Amino acid sequence: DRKAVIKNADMSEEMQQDAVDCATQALEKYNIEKDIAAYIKKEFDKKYNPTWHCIVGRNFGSYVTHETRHFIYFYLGQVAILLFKSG
Amino acid sequence: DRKAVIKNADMSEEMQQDAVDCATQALEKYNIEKDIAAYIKKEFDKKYNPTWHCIVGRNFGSYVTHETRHFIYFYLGQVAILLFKSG
Amino acid sequence: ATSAKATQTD
Amino acid sequence: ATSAKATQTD
Repeated sequence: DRKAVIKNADMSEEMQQDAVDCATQALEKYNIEKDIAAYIKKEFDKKYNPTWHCIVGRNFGSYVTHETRHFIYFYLGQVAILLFKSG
Repeated sequence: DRKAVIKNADMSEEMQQDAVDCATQALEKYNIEKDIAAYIKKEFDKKYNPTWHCIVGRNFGSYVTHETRHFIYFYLGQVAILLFKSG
Repeated sequence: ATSAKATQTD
Repeated sequence: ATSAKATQTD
């Protein structure tokens, strides 16, 4: 279906694949960006411990601070996904 | 110039006005969303201590975790600004 | 001390 | 332990 293009990552290759998997599941289940974001966030809080934050959209710029090895920014189809741990 | 509409806030009224002021300055200085976001973030890290994160755009949904009293989501013109402290 | 928030552009 | 990142949609 949708093409995963990883743009910037500070994250193990294993967890990068988990991120792409999660977002694919999220996009399968939800249509609204905040719901997609919430699905991805909660699953990472569950799997990799708090505290994650997720942004999903077609138009945004960001500037965030993340713990090393806990950052990924990627496209899955025409939507961009920012996912990182801070706190 | 641009209209500040606050959508969701968990933040003192004082700091809410600071946020709107900062974003207005950012939009005066920068055109690119990531640069606008960076300006706002760094100024809040400076003024209110780390760690802030800022998202600026016309199309995004988000799900984040913030420290109480340190969250604002608002429109300034046709751009939306998410600004919150976590970490 | 912390809360979760959802935001969506309209 | 932490880094700052900028992202921009194209």
